[PDB]
Amino acid sequence: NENTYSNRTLMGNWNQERYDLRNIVQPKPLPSQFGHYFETTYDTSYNNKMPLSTHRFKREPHWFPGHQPELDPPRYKCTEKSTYMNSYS
Amino acid sequence: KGSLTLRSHHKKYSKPVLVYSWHRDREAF
Amino acid sequence: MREIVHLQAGQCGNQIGAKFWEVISDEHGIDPTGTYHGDSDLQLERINVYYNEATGGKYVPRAVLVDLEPGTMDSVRSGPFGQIFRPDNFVFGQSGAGNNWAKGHYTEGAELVDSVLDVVRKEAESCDCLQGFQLTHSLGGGTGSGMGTLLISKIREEYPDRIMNTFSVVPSPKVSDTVVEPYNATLSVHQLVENTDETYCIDNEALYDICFRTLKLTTPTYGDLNHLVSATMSGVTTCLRFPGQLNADLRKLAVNMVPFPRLHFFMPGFAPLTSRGSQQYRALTVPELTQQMFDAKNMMAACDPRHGRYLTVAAVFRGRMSMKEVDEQMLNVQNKNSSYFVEWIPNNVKTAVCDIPPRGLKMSATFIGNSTAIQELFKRISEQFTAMFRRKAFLHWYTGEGMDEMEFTEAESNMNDLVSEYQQYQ
Amino acid sequence: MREIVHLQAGQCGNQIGAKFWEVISDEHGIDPTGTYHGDSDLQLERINVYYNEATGGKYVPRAVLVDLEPGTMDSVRSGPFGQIFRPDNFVFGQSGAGNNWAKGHYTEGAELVDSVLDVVRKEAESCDCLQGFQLTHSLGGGTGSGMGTLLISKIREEYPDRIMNTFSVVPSPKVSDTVVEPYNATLSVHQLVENTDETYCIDNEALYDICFRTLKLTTPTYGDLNHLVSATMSGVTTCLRFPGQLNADLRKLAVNMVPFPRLHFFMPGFAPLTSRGSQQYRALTVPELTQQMFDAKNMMAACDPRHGRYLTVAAVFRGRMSMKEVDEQMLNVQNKNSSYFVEWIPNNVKTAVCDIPPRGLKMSATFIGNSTAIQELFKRISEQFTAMFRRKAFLHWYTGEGMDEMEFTEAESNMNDLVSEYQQYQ
Amino acid sequence: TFQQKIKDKKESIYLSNRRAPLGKSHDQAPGLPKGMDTTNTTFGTAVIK
Amino acid sequence: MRECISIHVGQAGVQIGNACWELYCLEHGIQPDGQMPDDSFNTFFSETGAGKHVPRAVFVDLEPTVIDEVRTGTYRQLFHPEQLITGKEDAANNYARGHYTIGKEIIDLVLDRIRKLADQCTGLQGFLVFHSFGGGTGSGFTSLLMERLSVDYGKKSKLEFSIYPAPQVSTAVVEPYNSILTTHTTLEHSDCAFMVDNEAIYDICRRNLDIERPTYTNLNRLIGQIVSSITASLRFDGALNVDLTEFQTNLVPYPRIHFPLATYAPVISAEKAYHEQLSVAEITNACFEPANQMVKCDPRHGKYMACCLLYRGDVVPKDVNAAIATIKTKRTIQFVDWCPTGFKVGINYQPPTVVPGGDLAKVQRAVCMLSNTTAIAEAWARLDHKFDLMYAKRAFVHWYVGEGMEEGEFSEAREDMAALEKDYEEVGVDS
Ligand SMILES: Nc1nc2c(ncn2[C@@H]2O[C@H](COP(=O)(O)OP(=O)(O)OP(=O)(O)O)[C@@H](O)[C@H]2O)c(=O)[nH]1
Ligand SMILES: Nc1nc2c(ncn2[C@@H]2O[C@H](COP(=O)(O)OP(=O)(O)O)[C@@H](O)[C@H]2O)c(=O)[nH]1
Ligand SMILES: Nc1nc2c(ncn2[C@@H]2O[C@H](COP(=O)(O)OP(=O)(O)O)[C@@H](O)[C@H]2O)c(=O)[nH]1
Ligand SMILES: [Mg+2]
Repeated sequence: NENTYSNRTLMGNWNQERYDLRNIVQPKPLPSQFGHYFETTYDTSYNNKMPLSTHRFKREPHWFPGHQPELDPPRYKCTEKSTYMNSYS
Repeated sequence: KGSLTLRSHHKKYSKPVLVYSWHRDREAF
Repeated sequence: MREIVHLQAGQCGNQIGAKFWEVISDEHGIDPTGTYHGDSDLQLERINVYYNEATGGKYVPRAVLVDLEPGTMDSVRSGPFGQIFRPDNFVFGQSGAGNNWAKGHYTEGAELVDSVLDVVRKEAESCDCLQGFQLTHSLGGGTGSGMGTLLISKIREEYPDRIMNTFSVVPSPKVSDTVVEPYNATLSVHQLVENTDETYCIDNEALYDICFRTLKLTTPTYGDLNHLVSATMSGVTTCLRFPGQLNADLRKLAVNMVPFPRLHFFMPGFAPLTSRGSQQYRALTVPELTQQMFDAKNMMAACDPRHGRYLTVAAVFRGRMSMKEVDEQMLNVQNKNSSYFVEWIPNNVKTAVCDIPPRGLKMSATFIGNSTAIQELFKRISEQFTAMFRRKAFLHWYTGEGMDEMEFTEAESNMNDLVSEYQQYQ
Repeated sequence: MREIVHLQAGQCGNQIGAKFWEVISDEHGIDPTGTYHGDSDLQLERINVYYNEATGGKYVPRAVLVDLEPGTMDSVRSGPFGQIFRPDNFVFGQSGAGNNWAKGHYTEGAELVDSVLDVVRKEAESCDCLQGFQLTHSLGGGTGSGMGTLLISKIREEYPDRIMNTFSVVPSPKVSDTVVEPYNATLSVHQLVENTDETYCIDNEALYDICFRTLKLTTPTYGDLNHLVSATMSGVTTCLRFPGQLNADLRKLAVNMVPFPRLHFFMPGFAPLTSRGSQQYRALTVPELTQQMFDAKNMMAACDPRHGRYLTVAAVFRGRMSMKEVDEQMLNVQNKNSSYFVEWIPNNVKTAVCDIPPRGLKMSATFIGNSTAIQELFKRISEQFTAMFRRKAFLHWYTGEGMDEMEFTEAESNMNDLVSEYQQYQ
Repeated sequence: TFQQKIKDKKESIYLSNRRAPLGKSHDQAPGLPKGMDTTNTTFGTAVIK
Repeated sequence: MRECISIHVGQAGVQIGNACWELYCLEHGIQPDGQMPDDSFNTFFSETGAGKHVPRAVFVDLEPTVIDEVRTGTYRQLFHPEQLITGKEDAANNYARGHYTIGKEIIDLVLDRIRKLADQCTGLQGFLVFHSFGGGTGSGFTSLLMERLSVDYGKKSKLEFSIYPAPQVSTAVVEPYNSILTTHTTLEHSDCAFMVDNEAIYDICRRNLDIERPTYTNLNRLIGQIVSSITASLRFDGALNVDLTEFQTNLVPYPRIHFPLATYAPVISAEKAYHEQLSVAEITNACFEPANQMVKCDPRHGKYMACCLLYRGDVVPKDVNAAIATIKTKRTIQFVDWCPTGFKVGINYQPPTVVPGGDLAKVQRAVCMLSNTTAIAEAWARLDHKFDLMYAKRAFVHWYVGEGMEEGEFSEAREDMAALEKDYEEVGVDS
């Protein structure tokens, strides 16, 4: 049917697994020696060469298996106030 | 819309602006 | 004030009740230890509905857990939230049913039910005004279906003027995991129909395609499947535990969804689920929630509503949301898809609104619908039952346990009369 | 008392009325907020002609702003005086005409016009005794010329016994900024001549030469050009708003300037404008205003009076003067330029004197002249029309929206006998 | 990469490398005045009102 | 010397009374604490030796979830602890559940405090009732409250403010059942009954207030604005005062004809208010316009019967005179031939107030219209049509007959509404 590889093969649905929280917090190695043989035009012209420090996230609740509220702005994280408490102060 | 429902006719203006019957309206003072 | 006694039977019921009590403990801010760790004060005003207060400022669920093999209660307790379940509430049996409706209903389950009634009646009189009972089990195995249907019959005569709700796990064609499951299904539905008020049909085929094409996962384990159905099990009683604008409890839903005593079968659904790739790119707004709810790929039953007609449907919303837009969307979906709704009754949609969404989310909804198309799965197990019964197969496990063949003809006669009653409204 | 309803359509019309209300507000002493800030008491007498007073002592203009694209009203509302217009006078659609006369007249401008008539009827009835209308637009394309003429054609049967002003922007030979300019202007002037009272031609070529030679400017932007013509726009209704010695409104003009119903095209002019480098050098006196106003370089149209004769001329003066200097001077220029005035009518001059000068000047004069030289624009655009129409170019964009071939021939035929009637007085 | 930088530092003498590097112009700092950043300054005659 | 008692039943009653009593506190300067920071507050706010002013209303509902928000919210110390009665189980969209089984248990608790509050006031005019037709509590519990208040107090007036079920949208399924089975009680045990419709307020808010997405919090502010404009003749001085008895004798010609309609104008936002003059002719023309009417009926299709005008603010009686004199010229507005004088006016000096965070603009003058017309029978006919095709298949009957009533109540309630419609059209036929 289909031969399942690892993540770094771009086979099947690799995009969602890259979007997953694990493959976000995995570190990105620095450019190394013999790296000039692996530069593309897009890499040289439309990209950034600053090293990236890893970001890590807390433990939030989940309500459906695809939920990921870690990558959200700090809004609606707390329990939201009722209509009476919003309007009548 | 909202404001177009309120048509009416005549309008007050004020006391320094003279309109029709401004003479009759100043005279009562 | 208004309390809910949760019932939990079978191996499937135990694996689905751990995740269900995980979500509620998450919803009200309860750690695995037991102490309330929350930030607001509205999470404690309605806490008695699911939790009993005790000394030390802790809360434990008022749920009973029933199974006939100790190999399952040992696993639900070793889970992430197994410490908070009461050690009294586990009631064991020596020999498992073995996917036989006969063992759990006349011989082995007939002895265990005396202790279960003692445990339930002790807890049920400890509250002040009980709202009703909710139950969750599986029809495909004799532990939860052979005994849980008997447990329904025992409680119904004890407490007649209450509401009885169930989340049944109906069988499926391709995920057929038991040879004799047509026997354990039709013998349960024959007794289930007369002694309950609300019934939801959760099927595993619909959960598998949802995780494949809507949420975009590769390995949808049972922890993921139980997490989807526990969203609607918590999303059905939002107005009981939280204030809103249009409060609607279980009985106020069952009045609007049950026009006849034999019409109490629903097809649940959950609105705001979206894959992680298009999570923050979508604009989560109530027309998008309505468009996702009414699609046939969001239902948790293996029935296509395009082949049937919606009798009554209900929608329970969460979060602050303006009611002009939701009322426009209910009116619009009624006017456009006019051929999919019956015409002998107007305004088939029930609207309820709660003002508190779940944590980390701003707007969610739950869909409950009584539809004519649910008769498809009843006919599909009717032809499998009749094909197996006409060859006199697999019956020496049934007639050898104090049973006749008459309750097989009576089960087929009642369920054929049930689907003949569903035929007329389409 | 006497009221003038202002209509404002087109991109050029919207940019020309924003500066028009800027000049009036500075003339009457109105802040951007909307409150009266004036040193004298004479400015508050005739404020009902242009302003509708609202509660709190705020004066809002009785002008309506209509266009098909929302991109210009955003610039108007973000302008310096944009907050004084009422927000419900902003009537606009969602799709532009895109330089097509048939778009703004037959397929897109025919829908918005049902609301435009409703808004202008709300303000035409609220006044006491309406004097007339005043429309500002351009012929450059079908957005403001396709529907500006249609608004004229809809109001004429609604209010037949009134007077209609129209400050139209005519095409020019060198600032031709539209390949289909002869199409959209000829099709408009066909529908414009028979149902209007006074029309003024204001082309960009004369404004460019005035700013570069008379005013000696290096950067004649559109803010500079709009202020030049708005001086004449506000200079034609001085006797309506301020007391004088020879009071003459728009109708007392129109009786004198219009001898025949098809001869109502005028030459605007402003006398006292002078560059800074010669402002101290030039003696500001009424022989200098009279000598300057009759020069061909001061005219607001690209026509030379040296190729035609003068039918009727009018001059409206602003400021405290004696009247016999100009009465001698216009008698003097009539005698010396005898070959340039038609001999079958004597006393071709009209005199209006107002006691209130403009802002920043001791005196002023505004020149309005019906001359025979205006056929040169009509000959120039008819020859461009024949060249484009003989090869049937650009006709699918017009015939594809409900326009027939013979309608263009009627537009050409009415153009040709207009100038055939015009030629016979040479 | 360091050895290739040594190689290109040695190779920078050449007329072809001075006239035409890959995807760029030649060095404009001899042409422009010293100390002027190119992407920040605005070239042309501004108009005066 | 004068007092009014308000009864708010159901979830709609307790939620439209919160915004209504919020406007009462702001009009007399009552902070949510319950004190001061003229003796016009004595009709609504009682007195205490410490200076505290407590209201004179009762809040009845079977849902404790919405009552408890009054306990939790800002107005906890102001509202009386016992004046707001709490149930245990909701009626669950059932007329039978709210009337026969549950409603008999809490009627004695409510009627005890009704008697206590009625003995507080020396002079009482009557009762104002805020409830909803389609609710289980607002229909089932009210149907016994009115039939027991009528025998406890004989000739006291009974004004009603009912949330009418909408022609197109609704939040319920058995709303045609709950609407029909309560009109038998309210036809005989009520004096006058105004109707408001939810989605009619939705379109007024969209096309006049220019708010795109309204919520019940501002619908209750509009309804609370109408009630304050009705009673403002009692509270404040004016050129001529109108009583609760005065317009209730001027709006009904017959005991069966006691259904007028409400209309409020001007309704506009803060940005649009300052650009046009709001004269008396400006605001009395909007009330006569069918677009501004807040019940989904067209008076153009119907015929006018009687009208009541309630003016507040800087209003002169002369320009009022020219307003009706202009209206009577128009043939678009049609009157019945037996009522040539169908106008009663009322004048109040005090302009309406505005709330912080509200939507309405600070307006100098306003008018409230209470018009009785025949066009309501258009809304009646389209509701019993929905009732009849529902009842033909005997839907939802076992929910009602299993709780204690019989099946003959459906037949007689439909027979009364058929005869009520026959009475409306016979009145509408001229000679
Ligand atoms: N205008 C307005 N209507 C409301 C409001 N709250 C509830 N309603 C109306 O009430 C109807 C539903 O009945 P509810 O009042 O909410 O509930 P109930 O009266 O307690 O009846 P049950 O549901 O059986 O308990 C809806 O159709 C609304 O029209 C409100 O705040 N404003
Ligand atoms: N969705 C879901 N299905 C389950 C779960 N656990 C068991 N099942 C289903 O239940 C069926 C077996 O039921 P069984 O354990 O024999 O029932 P019992 O004998 O009454 O305990 C299998 O076909 C499974 O698909 C669960 O956690 N989630
Ligand atoms: N004097 C002046 N002319 C303007 C201004 N804006 C645009 N125009 C003229 O409008 C002409 C183009 O007309 P156009 O906008 O296409 O007409 P429309 O499409 O109907 O709105 C050009 O020739 C400009 O000279 C302005 O601010 N002042
Ligand atoms: Mg209720």
